[PDB]
Order: sequence, then C-alpha cells, then structure tokens
Amino acid sequence: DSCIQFTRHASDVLLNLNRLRSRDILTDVVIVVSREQFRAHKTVLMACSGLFYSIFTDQLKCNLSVINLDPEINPEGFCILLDFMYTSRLNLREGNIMAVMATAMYLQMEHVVDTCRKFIKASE
Amino acid sequence: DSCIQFTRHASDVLLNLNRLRSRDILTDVVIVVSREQFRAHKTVLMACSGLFYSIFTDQLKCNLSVINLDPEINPEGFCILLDFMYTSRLNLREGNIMAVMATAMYLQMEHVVDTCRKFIKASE
Amino acid sequence: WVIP
Amino acid sequence: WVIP
Ligand SMILES: N#Cc1c(Cl)ncnc1Nc1ccc2c(c1)CC(=O)N2
Ligand SMILES: N#Cc1c(Cl)ncnc1Nc1ccc2c(c1)CC(=O)N2
Ligand SMILES: [Cl-]
Ligand SMILES: [Cl-]
Ligand SMILES: [Cl-]
Ligand SMILES: [Cl-]
Repeated sequence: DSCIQFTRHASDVLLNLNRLRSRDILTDVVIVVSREQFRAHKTVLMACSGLFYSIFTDQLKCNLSVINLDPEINPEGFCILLDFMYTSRLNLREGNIMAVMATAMYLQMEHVVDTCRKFIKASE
Repeated sequence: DSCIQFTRHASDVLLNLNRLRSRDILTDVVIVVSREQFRAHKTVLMACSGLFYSIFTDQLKCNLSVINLDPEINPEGFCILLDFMYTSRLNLREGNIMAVMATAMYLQMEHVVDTCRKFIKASE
Repeated sequence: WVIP
Repeated sequence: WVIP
C-alpha cells in the first residue's frame, strides 16, 4: 500500500493500556499466583504470552474472570513479567533472574527466556 | 530503574491485537457508522481516541455493546482510522483526506488531524 | 510520520 | 534488547 506510519503510535497505545490497568479500567480477569492477585486485560495477556493466548482462545476458559497459575509460579516473577507486558521494560536483576526465567518459560514469552539465558551464561 | 527494554515489544503487541480483531476474538463493542458496523476492542479504541476514552470511562456507556456515531461520519473515513489504531498505518489519499480529517477531529486523534492539515496545506 |  |  501507499500508507504513512506514525512511529510512536504502538508505544503510545501501550502507555495508555498500562494507564488503564493502573486505574483498573475495563480489566476483565484476575490472575491468581498463590496468595497474590493481579488484575489485567485478557487481550494484552494474549498478545504477550503463548500460555494466555492458548487459555483465552479456549471456548470455556475465554469466559472465566479468574485464572489460577501453577503453585510453583513466583508472584514477584509474575509481577515483573506483567509489568513488562504493559511497558516493554523488564526489571531483570541477579536476585530475580531465575524466577523471571522460570515464569517466562511457563508463560511462553520466548524473547524474555532468551535474554535470561544470555544474562545467566555471561555470569558463569 | 535499571530495566532493559525490548524494542519491538509495543509493535508486536499491536500486531497481535490486530490479529485478534481480524478473527473477532474478545471484541466487546460494535461501532455503528450509518449502514456500516465495525467490531473492536474498547481498550484499543480508548488508547487511540479522546472520544472513545471519554465514552468508555462513562459509568453508563462503559457497559454498552453498541455505539452509534454521528450520522455525518463517513464509514470509509472511520474504517481508515480504525485500521490506523490497530496498525500505526494511515491510508491517506487525495480522495479520502477530507473524510479522514473530519473523522479524526470527531474521534479526537490529534496526530492524524495534524498530518491531514499538513498534507492539505501542501496541496494549496 | 514516516514512509514505512 | 537495549538500555532504555
Ligand atoms: N493475542 C495473540 C496472538 C495471536 Cl492473535 N497470534 C499469535 N500469537 C499471539 N500471541 C502470542 C502467542 C505466542 C507467543 C506470544 C504471544 C509471545 C511468545 O513468546 N509466544
Ligand atoms: N485509554 C486511554 C487514555 C488514558 Cl488512560 N489516558 C490518556 N489518554 C487516553 N487516551 C486518549 C485520550 C485522548 C487522546 C488520545 C487517546 C489520542 C488523542 O489524540 N487524544
Ligand atoms: Cl470465573
Ligand atoms: Cl517476550
Ligand atoms: Cl448496548
Ligand atoms: Cl492519533
């Protein structure tokens, strides 16, 4: 086609989706990770994670308002990845890298798993 | 903070949101523009348009599944802007610029209004 | 705005 | 990945 493109559009959309999340506006699911709960938008979760894409395209699970993650999942690891989904920013630290990598593998977030593997290999 | 950032993340999220729209997955509103209907995600509309942000933060309108636009709104102009919302790509042409600019003013999409004004000024 |  |  002969389209023009607005460079910052995708980033601006994501910033507004994060603003809606922070204000709990039109959030439609709560992700339960042991004792912790995280409100989010199903569409954002599906757009970022192979696991959520699978869950919310399922004819029964698409209608659930609560999703319980595997008890082995670390809430802080999930929180870091949820923030990454809504911002493109990953708070990767020596103290959380193992939990972040395990959570990203479970959520099927290949690019995160990749940088975790690379950061771990550099420290060995 | 000490975060790392994945450059293509925002663009990849938007590509997946457009894929969900094309497959009518978790779309939660129909925008009626005279004889035409457009299925979309409320969160994407709010993230792109001052008008939709206002509409879906309203305590009554947030729950509506159908939104009827002003009869003066051109369906093709709306279609072009809806595509832009989900892709960052604007199909701006001599034959549609007036309709696109009028629709962008109504939807409160300032950056689109700006490029339309600039393209019009260059042709006079 | 750019030519993509 | 980059340093933002
Ligand atoms: N929503 C949506 C969606 C669609 Cl529509 N098409 C294709 N993938 C989608 N999302 C999705 C699937 C697999 C993975 C990710 C996202 C990130 C990753 O590492 N794996
Ligand atoms: N969703 C959301 C949203 C939030 Cl949360 N905060 C601030 N603006 C939001 N969206 C929105 C408001 C005004 C305009 C646009 C988008 C594009 C434009 O030209 N005007
Ligand atoms: Cl439920
Ligand atoms: Cl990822
Ligand atoms: Cl309705
Ligand atoms: Cl805009």
